[PDB]
Amino acid sequence: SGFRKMAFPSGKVEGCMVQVTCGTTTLNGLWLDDVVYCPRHVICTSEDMLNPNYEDLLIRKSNHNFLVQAGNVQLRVIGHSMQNCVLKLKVDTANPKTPKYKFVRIQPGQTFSVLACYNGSPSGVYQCAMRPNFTIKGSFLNGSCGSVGFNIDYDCVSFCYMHHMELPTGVHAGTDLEGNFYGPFVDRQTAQAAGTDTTITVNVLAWLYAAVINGDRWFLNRFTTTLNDFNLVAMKYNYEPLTQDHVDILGPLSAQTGIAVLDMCASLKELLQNGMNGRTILGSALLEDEFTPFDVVRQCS
Amino acid sequence: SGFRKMAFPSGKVEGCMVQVTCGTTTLNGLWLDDVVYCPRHVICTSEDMLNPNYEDLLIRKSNHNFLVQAGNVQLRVIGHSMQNCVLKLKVDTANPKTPKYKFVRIQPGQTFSVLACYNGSPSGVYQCAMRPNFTIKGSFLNGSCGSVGFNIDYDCVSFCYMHHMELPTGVHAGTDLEGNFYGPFVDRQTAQAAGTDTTITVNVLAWLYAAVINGDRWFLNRFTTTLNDFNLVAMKYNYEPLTQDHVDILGPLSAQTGIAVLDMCASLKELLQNGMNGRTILGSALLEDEFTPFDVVRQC
Ligand SMILES: O=C(O)c1cncc(C#CCC2CCCCC2)c1
Ligand SMILES: [Mg+2]
Repeated sequence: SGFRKMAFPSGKVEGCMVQVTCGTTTLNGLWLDDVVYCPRHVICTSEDMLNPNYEDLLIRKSNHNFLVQAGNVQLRVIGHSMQNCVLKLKVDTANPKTPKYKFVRIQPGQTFSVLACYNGSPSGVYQCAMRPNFTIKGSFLNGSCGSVGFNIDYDCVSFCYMHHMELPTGVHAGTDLEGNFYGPFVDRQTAQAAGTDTTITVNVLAWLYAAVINGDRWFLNRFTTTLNDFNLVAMKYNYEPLTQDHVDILGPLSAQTGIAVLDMCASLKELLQNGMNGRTILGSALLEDEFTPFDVVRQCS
Repeated sequence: SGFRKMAFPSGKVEGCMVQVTCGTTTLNGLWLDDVVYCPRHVICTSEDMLNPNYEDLLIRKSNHNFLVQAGNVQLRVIGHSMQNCVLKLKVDTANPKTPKYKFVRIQPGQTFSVLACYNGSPSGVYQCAMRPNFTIKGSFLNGSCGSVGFNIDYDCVSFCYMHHMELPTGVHAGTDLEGNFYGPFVDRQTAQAAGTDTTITVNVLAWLYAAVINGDRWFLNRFTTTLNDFNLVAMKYNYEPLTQDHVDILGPLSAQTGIAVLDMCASLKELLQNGMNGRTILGSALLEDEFTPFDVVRQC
């Protein structure tokens, strides 16, 4: 029993973190076969960050301006190029610990594990969700840029995030491994803000099922509702709309517990309208929305 | 910024996870150098659960009754011995992936990472604290026994926990890697219930300091308290007594924020009396007690 925010084992990704230095800027890179991936803003100075011309700043640079350190070894850069907001440094040596991997882009609401690193050195792992506003509530300090997010599906690591920047409200923004930003952000020092966030409704429902599986039942009631009726309640409380696709995904938990999704939505309706009345659910006073249905099934079964 | 329950990177421990089988029972073992450590109840059958006589069960075993599997490879057992509640199996290959490591017995309130495993394959990593009642609030399914808890200092892994069983309230009990149980528990199916749990006060204080560091001050007040008056109040909310040791431990975080320890204690007293009136602290609507003073310094 028990339910914890759980990250994937990080060993396969630990074997790929390197330190990348360009001038004064030092940050983290991802070393897979003979290429090191890192944020292109590693080439920027303080003057450059205000309005960088990346194609221009790069063409003036050359291989030897990139110091790549894998643990105690120096890797020598034999080539460099850009893909979107990611810098790709071809190196002389393939990483012998390259795991089976894919680059995937995740959808808001989906979860992944983050290996936080400093100076190419992994320091911690935690689980988070891509928010509806495309930010992540991470925990990062200076030098975390180029830390990566990932899922593991079957010895295969699916790399989905690379950290680029912190926003003024303390949350974080980054790209997929092809350099495409999540959300309407740019890698430049300008005024950027997270949009108003919303709650991931399908994930809250999943977590309620987790709580039922773990013996927490007080919020269940005799009522059901409809998709239309509930989605009016969701809109009112800044929850994402619940779609039919969401209901189908939850299908397994609805079977395995005997509470149907609209049955469970009725509980969530009630929790939203009346609160928790001093009680908790899985040790939380808040409705938790960073567990997917899949997260719940994998951890609970 | 931000503040996350953050675990240690698990790779160094993943390279030591193996599967141990005896009879029909399979669970996880920890492979370090030429020794595999696992819970000794791997040698129990159904009939043995209530009053196992481990010495009698073990003396009937030979090396080749223990199957150890590291990934695809069978390891050959060449010796075995029991130390307290762990079995130590000597194997014919030293683990090439053995990290720098030590065994440490931790005190209640200390935190660590757990690498949950099934069949010697790691499933997930999360962060735990040793509760004051010597249990841990884990996430473990059948087959996770022998999963381990650890901290990593620089590159040395300090193993501090091995999972043995789930108590009836859904919390978990285990040993250090010398096989001594944390708490009053035994590897026996008997009525044993965890002590009433309490909140780890020194950790709550450390996390309140964390909140100040990340720029949040709404919960402070203009009062202070004596240590004894604070403890008289906090034990009415089932908080652990705060000792002078704890006051000393918090000294550094006090200096970094400019808030004396007993002033933060006064703030905690008021939080317990008032709740948070719809506010949150570092994103939580409860007082968080699974971050230690040391954890806060490391993550902030
Ligand atoms: O792990 C298994 O599958 C398994 C299978 N048969 C017997 C046992 C046992 C035992 C003695 C104590 C161990 C700790 C709490 C329960 C009782 C365990
Ligand atoms: Mg209902």
